[PDB]
Order: sequence, then structure tokens, then C-alpha cells
Amino acid sequence: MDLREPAALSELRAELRAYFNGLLPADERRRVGEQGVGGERFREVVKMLGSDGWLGYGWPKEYGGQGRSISEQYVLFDEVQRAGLPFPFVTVNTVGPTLMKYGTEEQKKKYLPGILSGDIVFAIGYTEPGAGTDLASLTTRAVRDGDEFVIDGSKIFTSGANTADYIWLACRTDPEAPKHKGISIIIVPTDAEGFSWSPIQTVGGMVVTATYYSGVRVPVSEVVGEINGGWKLITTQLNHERIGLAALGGRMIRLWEDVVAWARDNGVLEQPWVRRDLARTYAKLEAMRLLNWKMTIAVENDELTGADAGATKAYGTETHIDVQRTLTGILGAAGRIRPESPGAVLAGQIEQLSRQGIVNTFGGGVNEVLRDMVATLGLGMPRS
Amino acid sequence: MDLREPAALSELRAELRAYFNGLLPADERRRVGEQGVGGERFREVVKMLGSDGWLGYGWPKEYGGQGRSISEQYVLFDEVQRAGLPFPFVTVNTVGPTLMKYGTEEQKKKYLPGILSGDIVFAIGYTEPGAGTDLASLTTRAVRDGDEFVIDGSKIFTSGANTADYIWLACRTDPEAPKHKGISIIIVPTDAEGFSWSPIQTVGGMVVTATYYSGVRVPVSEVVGEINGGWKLITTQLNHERIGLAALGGRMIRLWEDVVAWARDNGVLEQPWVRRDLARTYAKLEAMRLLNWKMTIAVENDELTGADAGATKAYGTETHIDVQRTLTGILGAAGRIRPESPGAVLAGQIEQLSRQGIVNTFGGGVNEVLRDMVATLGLGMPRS
Amino acid sequence: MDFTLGEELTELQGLARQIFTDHATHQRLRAVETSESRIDETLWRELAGAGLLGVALPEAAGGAGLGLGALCVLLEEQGRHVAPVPLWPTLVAALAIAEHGTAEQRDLLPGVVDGSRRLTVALEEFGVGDVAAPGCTAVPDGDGWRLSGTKAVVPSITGAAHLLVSATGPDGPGLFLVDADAPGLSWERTETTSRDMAGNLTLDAVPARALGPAALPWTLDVARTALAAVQLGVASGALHITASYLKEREQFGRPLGTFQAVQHQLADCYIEIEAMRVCLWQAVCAAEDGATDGKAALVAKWWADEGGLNVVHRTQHLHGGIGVDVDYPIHRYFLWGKQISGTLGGASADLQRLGDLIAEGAAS
Amino acid sequence: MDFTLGEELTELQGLARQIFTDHATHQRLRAVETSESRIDETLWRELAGAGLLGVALPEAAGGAGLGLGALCVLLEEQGRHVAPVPLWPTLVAALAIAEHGTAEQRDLLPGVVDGSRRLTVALEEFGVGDVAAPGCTAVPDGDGWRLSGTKAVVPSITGAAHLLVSATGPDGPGLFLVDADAPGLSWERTETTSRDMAGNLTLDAVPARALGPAALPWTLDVARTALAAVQLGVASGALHITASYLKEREQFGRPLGTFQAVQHQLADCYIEIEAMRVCLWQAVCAAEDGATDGKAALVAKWWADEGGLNVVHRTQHLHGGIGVDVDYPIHRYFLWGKQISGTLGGASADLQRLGDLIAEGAA
Ligand SMILES: Cc1cc2nc3c(=O)[nH]c(=O)nc-3n(C[C@H](O)[C@H](O)[C@H](O)COP(=O)(O)OP(=O)(O)OC[C@H]3O[C@@H](n4cnc5c(N)ncnc54)[C@H](O)[C@@H]3O)c2cc1C
Ligand SMILES: Cc1cc2nc3c(=O)[nH]c(=O)nc-3n(C[C@H](O)[C@H](O)[C@H](O)COP(=O)(O)OP(=O)(O)OC[C@H]3O[C@@H](n4cnc5c(N)ncnc54)[C@H](O)[C@@H]3O)c2cc1C
Ligand SMILES: [Cl-]
Ligand SMILES: [Cl-]
Ligand SMILES: [Cl-]
Ligand SMILES: [Cl-]
Repeated sequence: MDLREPAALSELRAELRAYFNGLLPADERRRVGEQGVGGERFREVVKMLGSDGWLGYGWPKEYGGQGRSISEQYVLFDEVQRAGLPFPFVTVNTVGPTLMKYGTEEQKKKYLPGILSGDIVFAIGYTEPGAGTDLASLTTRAVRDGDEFVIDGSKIFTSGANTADYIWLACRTDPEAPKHKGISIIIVPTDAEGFSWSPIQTVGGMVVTATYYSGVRVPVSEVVGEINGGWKLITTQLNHERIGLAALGGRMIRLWEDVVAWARDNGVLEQPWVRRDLARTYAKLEAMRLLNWKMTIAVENDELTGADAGATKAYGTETHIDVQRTLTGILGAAGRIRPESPGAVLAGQIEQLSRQGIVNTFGGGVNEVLRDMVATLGLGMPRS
Repeated sequence: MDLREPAALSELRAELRAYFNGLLPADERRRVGEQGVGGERFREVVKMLGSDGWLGYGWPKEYGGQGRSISEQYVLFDEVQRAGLPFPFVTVNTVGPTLMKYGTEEQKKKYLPGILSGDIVFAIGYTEPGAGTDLASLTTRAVRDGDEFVIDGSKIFTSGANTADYIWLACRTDPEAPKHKGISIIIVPTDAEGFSWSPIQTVGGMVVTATYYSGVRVPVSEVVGEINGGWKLITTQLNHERIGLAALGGRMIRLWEDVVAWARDNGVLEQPWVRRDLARTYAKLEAMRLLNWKMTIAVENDELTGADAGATKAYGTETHIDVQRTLTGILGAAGRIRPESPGAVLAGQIEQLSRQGIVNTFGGGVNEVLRDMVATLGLGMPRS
Repeated sequence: MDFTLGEELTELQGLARQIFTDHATHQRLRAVETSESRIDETLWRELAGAGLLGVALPEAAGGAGLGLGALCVLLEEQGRHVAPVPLWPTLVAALAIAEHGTAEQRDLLPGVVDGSRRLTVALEEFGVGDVAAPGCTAVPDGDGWRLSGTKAVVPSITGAAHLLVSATGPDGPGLFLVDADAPGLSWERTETTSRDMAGNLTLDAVPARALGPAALPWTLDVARTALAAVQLGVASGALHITASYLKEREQFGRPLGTFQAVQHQLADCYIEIEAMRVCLWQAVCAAEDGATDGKAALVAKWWADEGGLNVVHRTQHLHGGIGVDVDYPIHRYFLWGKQISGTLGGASADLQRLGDLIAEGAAS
Repeated sequence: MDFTLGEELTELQGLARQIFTDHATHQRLRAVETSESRIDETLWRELAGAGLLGVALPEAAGGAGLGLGALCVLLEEQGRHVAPVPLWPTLVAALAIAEHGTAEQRDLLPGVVDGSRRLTVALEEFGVGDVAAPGCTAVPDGDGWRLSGTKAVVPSITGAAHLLVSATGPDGPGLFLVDADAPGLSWERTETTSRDMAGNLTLDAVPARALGPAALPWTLDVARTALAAVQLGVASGALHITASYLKEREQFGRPLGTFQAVQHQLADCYIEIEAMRVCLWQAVCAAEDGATDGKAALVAKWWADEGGLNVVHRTQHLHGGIGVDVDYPIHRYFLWGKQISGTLGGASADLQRLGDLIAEGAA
């Protein structure tokens, strides 16, 4: 039972840390992190990462990737988010890998090289106003017309649709089939006639979108996998997505450390209640950091249970909120000051993240569903 | 919007506290409080309370009681339990009042005078091994045989059956009717042929029982209310029970105050973590104390809602556990010493209460069921 | 005892609810929260003309004389509607002046009542920020005083004609009135979580007039109580919106409101709000009785800071994606609940302050 | 890294599981928990014969030399069976002596390995009870020492041949070996939450021998880690029993484990146990690398004291009435988890101690 980072990973880490912190000045880097995949510098960042080879860091070498281990991919995902940079997670961790497994040779030739270089970015079109947690009830329609599909519907919370080149779109291709046997994944260019989007400004600052499909026509060959078998894609190949989300914890550890240094320097650290609060969040961040590595090692050995996955995700995202609340309390009167305003502490990052962390308890799996799965798959409870 | 106790009640409260703490010496009082309704001195205490007129304090004068107000009853229930004394709550607050409302004249003349004097005590026979939260599914059977009922079955957790004169027994008199319309209440004397009980030793110290009914024959004239009309009796006239259970919080306040003084006088109170824990439990006990009074006042005005009753009960019993956990931590090494062993702090009361508080979250209404009721009845949610 | 509003406070509640409902619409909130002052001046004027700025202030001032309980009823309605007007900074400052101010300070109160004069309070500082021991310094200047230091994130400072500023003089901490245009006073506008425009104040030997010597501990307790009243409103409004939404939003063929974990999260919000409410009104009674120990106000404020923040976190989660949308109403309850729960210090700082009062009460 | 036990510790775990399973039956627990010593002497003998008393101790002493991780694997299995034997007091004391004792004191260890010598540790006092700053005094007596003071609830004192007593000498806090028959030493038997029989120790100038100058902070950290390991086993066994119970117990026409609120309480237990476990092994690895700042042991112990007590409270509530019955198993886990979560101070005391180490490490 060795819980220590290998010396190889620590060197990689310190080098990635400097690289990512060096791409942009700190104030500019804060802004790009807030803006996420919807921002006007996202594609710029994606292109820099692609040009320097980081986008296919974890991809197999036979697809042009560096073929690095799951542990090294995890350090990369950790350090890019720790720097506050956006990273094209859905493209590199969902779209790429699914195309490698389910893609035609023509689909692979068309999308993979551009994803690698940062010239092609996807957004995921799953969620609908009427189908969120219950995604299998989606109703965006794809009707076959000869060699084409005609797509009519709308999606909501299509993150990055406004900067994406393609939508990874989930559609109802068989209205009569049982809900799980009637969905297809179809790739839709964001410049297709009949496609549009509208902004949704979030409280955290990033802009997401609703997307609309009015008579959009795509070739049948742009289906990924089996027609009516897209639910099998939506529910599999999730392990990269899981470690990507777990890697967000690195940033909260950074900000914990930065608050301690802030509090040491101005005397706030002398207060018993600050010390208690720092101690409790330290203990919770330790567990988070170790559970996140344990999941990562499991993925590396192909031994990750859905129970451990969901348990780790629910604890981690709830711990981010806890740490954000608690650290904000330690900041005192400065804790309410937004980024870009005078008096902000640590540039307002904790104030801003508090308004973002409140989404991750239902992104990447709804925590109530994940606790059901822990009880059912983890403890053998019958389904609720 | 007046949240103060009237001076009259405060005077009553001080006089009761002097009386109840004078009834038995502290160490004997602690023993009988731990032993509760199953104990060998329970009937002795009840008889003392009867002779002094406390049992019918809240009973109407037309039934031999003093007709005191609901607020005075709540003060009495608080102070008797604050002194650590057992009180025959089911007899005075469930059986008595239901006989007043539904008993025949013969039943009222037979049972009410003896209950007032402490010569008659009842145990409630509701719960079965297979019907706990789902009480309406009970299977203990009562088959009519002329002017008797023949009772076959078993009850579990029949608190006080070993010291009671009568069982207040819910039984199935109509196997064909819907489950809610086939139950009757029948009074079974504990010396009946075919009745027996066996002890269940609880982790908290008190002994409860299982009771068994093997061909027990009881007159039809000992049915309370109408045959098959028992479910209404079970699920109504609960306000007295609710305030008696709420009154249990008064002892947790007393013990919090005692630990503060204990900690003051050995230096423990200087530690910041101790002051913080006292403060949090004080804040939680204040909410409890005031919500308990709000419920009592609502009962006195006949406007208590089920949602409020359920919210207040669930909050209160969970706060008892929090205060017990937290106070045990403040006691340090002596927190683990059981009553009657040397080194015990405050006679081990907190150590023992911690092993008893773990029962009250599912007694007097299961807390999960009460939260469902809060959601549906208090907030309009459709039922889960 | 009694746990119900009198008929005067009930009438006041309904009048304030109707005004806030009228003005705190999506369109108006969006416009005000992107304005220079971040204050809804139309709503201020309607509250003035409806007599709601005077309702808590003394008859002498033109007010109704209904005191802290009336202010808390008004503030809870404001929280229920997340309506951006500086009621608690102006009216807590008015109550402090009424109770501890000189006669010339009290001459400001008629302009508060009639809507033409706003106040704010500067009670907090950056860093340790112990609100009972302000680092800002007061120096006697013959009969008056000159204040030197900095105050943090003073709320709704735009258009405020006077500030009550806490500072420490030779005889300990006190409360001082300063004119917004005084020489030596300056501030940087700074945007807060709730989208209010606050000011970081710099005072360079700024002339000021003392309030009475008990003013500061009393004002802190009244402000704690007032903030818990806003937070009670914020929590209640959030829970009502969320329950309404979950009755109608269907997933898996049924309302989300039928899932047990959903119902239990709702029921925990319901319980915290009931607890918050009784502790709030205990704090108002204590103030009415002239309570000086400070415990009840801190109990109220801790419930607002811990319970109220719990509620708005749950109502964000239970909404899913639509709750993040700034064009949908619930996010504003999160912003308000989050900011209020740290105002004058957060839940942990309250516990430490309260534990010390308990320890001190024990030895005397 | 790696989050799996190796070959040897997995074998050790299976041997401990078999032995505790054989002995910690309902009948034996009831007899032992009403006996005078409250200690399962048969189990103690089977542990010795199986090599389990020696597995964590040095080879010089006839043990296997597997160290602290061996001890934690054994203590986790103990906790999973709530089996009453003084493993952590004897084996923590034995590890202290192996690490900081004189050659003379290390001569005690063969008797511990073969099961004939039991030890305990006296690390707590009544009142403030700062375990790092014992009130009990140590006064030089020529080349030895004499101790005067009181120690509170010394665990499993009956039949202990020796005690490690923490006390403050002229050069600060230290750890001293005392024989249980030493003159001036007495105790009062006192029953604890777990049903152990502890002793409140009175020391009237009791002769004692010092361990090495680093012994006390080292021992407190090892004891915190060992207690975390017991509590992980307690919480894990408790969850397992409750899960099996709720799959079978039906109300409203279906198993209780089909209620979403029930599934979420179980899931929260599962999460707390996973967190407890990683934080325990981090403390073990920190002890291996010779860490002395004490943070990792306190993180581990806090998880035991907060999360572990959370688990056994949930498993009590989820059982309803049957869980209060002392003839049903789950109440014992509540008892153990309750007592362990206050041993050497509770969760709040740990957070205060941990926060001071963080602040001091910041400067
Ligand atoms: C950071 C982030 C990024 C996202 N990016 C994308 C993207 O690129 N593309 C995309 O299509 N979607 C995206 N999503 C959307 C996400 O998939 C949905 O928000 C999620 O599926 C929940 O759906 P919903 O918002 O409609 O919430 P609802 O389904 O309405 O659920 C609302 C709440 O109800 C409760 N609840 C729901 N079901 C249950 C249940 N069974 N038991 C108990 N409680 C329950 C939970 O508290 C939940 O939060 C993103 C979400 C987040 C947070
Ligand atoms: C102090 C005390 C006094 C008592 N006095 C009496 C008495 O005088 N007479 C008498 O007849 N009985 C008495 N009992 C027994 C008591 O009524 C029952 O224990 C209660 O009905 C719960 O039933 P159960 O024990 O069978 O638990 P179960 O019904 O088996 O429930 C076990 C657990 O399952 C969970 N659960 C149950 N239903 C739901 C649900 N719908 N949704 C989610 N979770 C759920 C809860 O966590 C619950 O604790 C008493 C019990 C106590 C603790
Ligand atoms: Cl998602
Ligand atoms: Cl009951
Ligand atoms: Cl400042
Ligand atoms: Cl509203």
C-alpha cells in the first residue's frame, strides 16, 4: 500500500505547472478559467495546447497520441485545471475515444487529426428541457430521408456550442422502440443550415447555450455506432470523463494553500476558528485527493466499480462546495468581493468558484442518482 | 410575537423542579430514569405521582383531573423528565384521552379512576416483528366467539408490558377489509390466560418486551370505539403524546448547563474547541426549545399542523443526539465511563443517554416518514 | 407566549409584500443590478410614500414607532423578493441614531422617513476584521473627532448622505457619524456577490460626531438581527420557488417532487427555516427587553449564517441546470444568502464569539 | 501508487478474520462482556499461537517484523468483529518499546509475542487531558524515576503485567514503563461504553523506567493510527450487517433497502468508510517514511472520530427497534465506535490540534 506519487510524476507535475501558469498572465488566465468553453479565448487556448502536443497526451500512438499512462493523463488534467485554464475535455475524453472504438475509418480520418491539433472542437448535445437526469426520454428527432437524417428539436446546456465546430448530438431515431433502444449519436456541423444557438449566462460567469435544430440535414454516414444503439455509447467509455472531473480537485487544494499563506501574512491564521476550519477542510481535501488517486489507479488497472466511481464523484464535488464555503468564511469581508473589484483576495477566485461549484453536484452524474448506484451496485440493495 | 414564559409558568416550573428533584435522591432518581417504564420501581413512582395528583394534571375536571392548560401540562412533562423521573405517558396521554372520547361509560368507570390514582397502568401493543413503520399491516388476529374475542399473535417492543395491568392492543378483526379498515383496539389484562411476555434488554439500559397472545379470550365489551374502527383511534388524538415527547428536550438543556458548569470548574471551558461546541449546541437547543413551545402553543390553540408536528419532532430528536455526541466529546476521558463506575461525570447520565437517544429518531414517528409528511403536507409535494 | 404577528405587523407584511412584488420583477432586477448605484430608487420612493421607511422609527421622526419587530417583518419580505434597496443599512443606522444619537443626529430621521435621505453603516474591516474591536482609529478633536483608517465593503454606498463608522478611540470602540462628502473621506466602488455596489473606505483624519457610548455593541446586535431577518426571507422565498418548480418538473414519468431524497432535502430546508424564524424572533424579544449579553442575536445570526446558507445551496442543487441561469430567479437567492451569511463574520466566527459569551456568562 | 494490500498482509488478514470469526460469537461475547476481566483470554491465546501477536513486532523478539501496517490489518479485523482483546494497548506499547526502549525493556517483547505478557498504555487524564502535556509528574529517583498523579480509564487493565504511563519530567513530557505490581500504584476498576473494564490509576511516587526521549509524540501518533484502524473495521462491519438486514426486512410490501432515503444513508456510510480507509493508509505510509509533524495521523484519527461515529449512528437508526436489542449484533458496533471516537480526545479536539500544526507549519 504505497500512497506516494512516484518521483517521475512529481517532475512531470512541476513542469506542467510552470508551462500552464506561463501560457497567459495571471489576471488573463483567471478570466479564461471563468469563461470556460464558452469564452472568446477558449479556441486560442485549445490551439496552443494542440500545437504543443498536449491534446492527445493520453491518446494511443496509433492515432497520433503520445500514449501516456492514465496516471500521467490525470496529472495533466489536474495541472491544467489547477492553473485555471479551460481544456477541451468533452472532445479529448468523450468524442475522440468513442470515434476510435465506434468510428468508421472515414470518420476517424476526418475528425481525429483535427482534434489532436486543436483545430476541431465538439460540444455535447444530450440534455433537453424535458430530458436531463432522465436523458433516455429525449425527444430531439432524427427522421431518415433516404441517405440523410432530418433533425428537429432543441438541446439545452450545450456547453461550448458557441465555440464548437461540431455537435455530438443524441437523437430519437425510432419513436416506437423502448426508450433505451431508440437513440442514435449523430454529428452535426455548427454551420449546418437550420442550426442555431442562444446564450445562457450562468451565475458562475461562464456562458452556456441552448441549441435548436430546424430541418437540419446530415448524411446517414455521420451516425456514430449503431442506429438506435446510441444509448450504449452514452453509458460507456466514461472513465476518462470521470478522472477529468476528479482532477478539478487540484485547484481547490491550491486555493486552500493560498488561503493559508494569505491568513498567515495578515494574522487571520491566529484565530482558533480559522485554524479549526483550515484543519477540517485539510482533512476533507486529503481524503478527496487520495480517493481521486485511488479511482485513477483503478482506471489504470481496469478495476473501477460504478460504486467507487459514483462514491468518489459525490464526495469530491460536495467537498469542493464545503471548501468554497469554508474558505470564503476565512476571507472575512473580502470574501464577498467579485473578481476585478478592488479589495478582492486571491483575485476573487474563491468568490467566483463558489458560484460555479454549485453546478458540479448535478454535472457529471446527478449525485442523488450516484448514491442510488452506490447502494445498489456497491451494497447489493434492490433498486429504489 | 411574545416568546417569553409568563411569570406564573416560571414559578410553577421552579416549584415542580424542587418537588421532582426532592422525590428521590439523585442516584436513585438516575437509576429509575434509566430503567424507565420497564423498571422495578416504575409502579412505585407512578403511585407517588398519582397520590400527589400529578397524573390527571392535564385531564379535564369532569374526569377527575385538575384541568390545567396545555402550557402547564408541557411544563410538568418537561420538569418530570428533567429530574430524570419516568412518567406513565402512554397511560395518561394516549389511553386516558381516547377512553374519555370513545370509551363507554363502563370503560370510563372501570379505567379512568385507577389511572388517575396510579393504580392502573397500560402498555401499548402496536408494533409487530412484521409491522413496525407499516403498522397498518399488523397481523395479530382477534376472532369473534360469542361475546369474546380470541386473540392470537405477538407484539414486539411492548414497552412496560412487564409492569402494566392492561395492554392497549391493536388487532386485526377483519382479514378481508382493506388494511386500514380491519383493525380494532382491545384492552387485554396482563394476567389473562394465554398472555405472556419476554424481556428485551436494550443498549440504553431499559428492558422492553415482546408479548405473546395464544388463544387469549377477552370480552367484546373491552373493544374501544367500534369494531374495525381502530385505525382512526391509532392515528388521532396525538397532540398530548407529541408534547410529552417534545418535553424530553428539557433534560438535554439541563445537562448542557451542567456540562458548562463542570467544564468551568476544571479548566476544560478555557479550550476554544470546547467553547465552540458549547455555542453550537446552545444555538441548536435554543431552536429546539422554542420550536417545542411553538408546537405546544399551537396545540393549546387547536391549530397544530402535521407538517409542523413532524418537522419539530424530527428536528428535536436529532438535536438530542447531536448534543449527546458533542457533550460526550467535551467530557474527555470520563465521557466513556458508565453510570455506577468510578470517575463518571454527572453520574454517567450523558454516557447512558447517548445509548438511549439513538431510539427516539424512530420512536414517536419514524423520522424519514415525518420528512415525507413535511414535504407533502407542508409544501404540497405529491406523495412519494 | 405567542408565535404570531399582531394585526399591525400582519397589515405591514401584506403592504410590503405587495410593493416588492410590484417592483422586484425580472426586468427591474436585471436593470437595477447593471446600474451605477445597484439601488432600486423607484422602489425606495414607493416604500417611503407607503410609510414603510418610517414604520420602525419613532413618532417624533414622523414614523409609526413600531420598532425592531416591524423592521424585521419588512426585512423578511425584502429577502423573500431579493429586492435591491439598502433597507437594513439605512434603517439599522436610523435605529442606532434614534436610540443612541444626539438630538442633531436625530434631526436626520425625518428625511429617512420621507425617502430623501439614505444612510449606511461601515462596521467591517479587511483581515482579522473583529467587528467588536475596530482597527479604524478615532482621535479627539476638541469637542468632536477625526477618524483615520479604512473600512471594508460598506454596503450600498452610492447616494448615501451619511455613514455610521465604527472606530476605536481612547476609551475603546465606538460608533461615529460621518458625512458622505466629508473632507478626508474617499472610497473605491466594489461589486459584491449579491451585485450590490459597496465601497472600500479610506478615512484620512475625517471629522465625525460620536454616538452614545453604548452605541456600538447595541448596533452590532441589531444589525445581526436585521441580517437574519433578510436571510429568513431569502431562505423562505428560495424554498417556495423550489417547491413550486419540483411539483411540475417531471423526469422518469413523475414530478421530481415525488422522489424521497428530493422530499427530504425540501423538509430539511423547511426545518432550518422554522428554526431560523423562532431564533430571529427570540432575538427581537431580547432587544425589546434591553438584553445586553448579546447571546440571542448571535444565535439568530448563526442560524441565518449556517441554516440559511444550507437552504440556498440545496435549492440550487435541486434545480439542476435551470438554476444556474441568471434569467431564472433562484440564483439570486443563492447570491443573497451567500453574501448575508458572511456579513459581520461567518458561521464559524459567530460560534467563537458566542462561545466566549457563554464562557464569560458562566463565571458571572 | 497502489491501494491494495500485498500478499503477506492479505494472508495475515485472512488468518485474523478466521480467528475472530471463530471466537467472537454471540455466546462468547455475552460471556466475556459479563466477566471480571472483560477480556477474551481464549482468543488472546489463539492469536498468540497463530503468530498474530508477533506479526507487527521485530524479528529479534520472535515476531515477523511487518510493522505498523501489519498491526492495522489485524486491528481492522478486530474492529470488524468487535472482539474484546487488548490488541492495540498491548501492541502499541510493544511497538513503543521496540522503537524507543532500552535493551532491558525489549526483553519484555518475547513474552508479548508468545501470549504470556500483556501490556497497556496510560495516556489520558481527567479534565483538560491534553495527551501531549500530561499532568502526571515524573520525579528523578537516582537513575530511575518515580511518578505521582492520576491516569484516567486505562484500557483493559486486568491481567496487564506492565503499563506505559505518560508523564512530565524536568525535561518535558515522556513515556515511562511501570510494572503493574509496583509499590504506590493502585487503580479502581471502571466500566466503559464498550463494556471494557478500564482502570483509573493512582500513582504515589511509583518507580518507573523512562523510554527514549522521542517516545511520547511517536507513541501518540501510532496510537491514533491504531485506533483509526479499529474504527475502520467497526464502521465496515456495521455497514455490512445493516446492508444485509435492509435487503431482507420488508415494510410497505418491499425491502427497506428499496427506499431512496435508506439507500442514501447507506451510500453516505460507504463514502465515509472509503475516506477513512485512504486516510488510515496515508498515516501508515507517513509513519513508514519517519514523518514527525503528526498531521497524517490526526487526519486519519479525525476521519475515525467524525466519519466513523457518523456510520454507527446511521446503522443504529436504520435498524429501528431490533437494533436496540443487546441480543442483536449491531448495538455493539455503536458502543465500540462511540468509545473509540473519544479515545485520546474527540473530533473537535483533533481539529484543534491539527489546526495548530497547520498554523505552525505555515510559519
Ligand atoms: C458543469 C456542467 C456541464 C454540462 N455540460 C453539458 C453538455 O456539454 N451537454 C449536455 O447535454 N449537458 C450538459 N450538462 C447538463 C447536465 O447533463 C444536466 O444538468 C443533468 O443531466 C441534470 O439535468 P437537469 O439539469 O434537467 O436536472 P433535472 O433532471 O431536472 O434534475 C433536477 C434535480 O432533481 C434531483 N433529481 C433528479 N433526478 C433524481 C432522482 N432520480 N432521485 C433523486 N433526486 C433526483 C437532483 O437534485 C437534480 O439536481 C452539464 C451540466 C453541468 C453541471
Ligand atoms: C422509545 C420507543 C418506545 C416505543 N414504545 C412502543 C410502545 O409503547 N408500543 C409499541 O407497540 N411499540 C413501541 N415501540 C416500537 C416503535 O413503534 C417502532 O420501533 C417503530 O414503529 C419503527 O418500527 P420498527 O422498529 O419495526 O422499524 P422498521 O419499520 O423496521 O424501520 C427500520 C428503519 O427503516 C427506515 N424506514 C422505515 N420506513 C421508511 C420509509 N417509509 N422511508 C424511508 N425509510 C424508512 C427507518 O430508518 C427506520 O428506522 C417503541 C420504540 C421506541 C424506540
Ligand atoms: Cl453532464
Ligand atoms: Cl411509538
Ligand atoms: Cl479595511
Ligand atoms: Cl416569492
